[PDB]
Amino acid sequence: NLTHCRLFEFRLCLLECMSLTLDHCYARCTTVITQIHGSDTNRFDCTIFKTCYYRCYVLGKTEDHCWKGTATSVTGDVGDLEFC
Amino acid sequence: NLTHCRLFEFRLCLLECMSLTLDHCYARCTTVITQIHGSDTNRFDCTIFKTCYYRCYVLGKTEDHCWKGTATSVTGDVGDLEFC
Repeated sequence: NLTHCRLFEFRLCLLECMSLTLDHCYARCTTVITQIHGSDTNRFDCTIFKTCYYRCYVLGKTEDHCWKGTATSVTGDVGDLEFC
Repeated sequence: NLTHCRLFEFRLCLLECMSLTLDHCYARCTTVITQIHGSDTNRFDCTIFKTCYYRCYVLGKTEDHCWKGTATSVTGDVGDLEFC
């Protein structure tokens, strides 16, 4: 499960950070979320989910649909990096 | 470039954490390094390199070769995850 990843939170932080036109929002939110909730949010399978969603966005430039597709399909296993 | 990523530090922390037989060293090391140096170590390209290196390691379980192979051929572009 990706419960402890606090992924919805990262999504809101990411959208809000970019509304401020801050650089490297992906880094800032990971740091912010780590400082509050720690290692649970940096598990490699959280990283896989975030990379599927964030790659989709830098390339697809939707966010709305990139979250739908990731949250419904990507579970965090190492294999997901090449169909997501 | 990937200098701000402090990747060799992460590589040493992971090796140290694993030699102690602790679980979730990728998370713990990402976390401690975050608490110490911050968002520059969590930029999306650092995550690309870390994923190529760590994926090569869970699948093949070599480490030194996965490190050398990733260090020489991965620069952090979003397109690197196709051939790590």
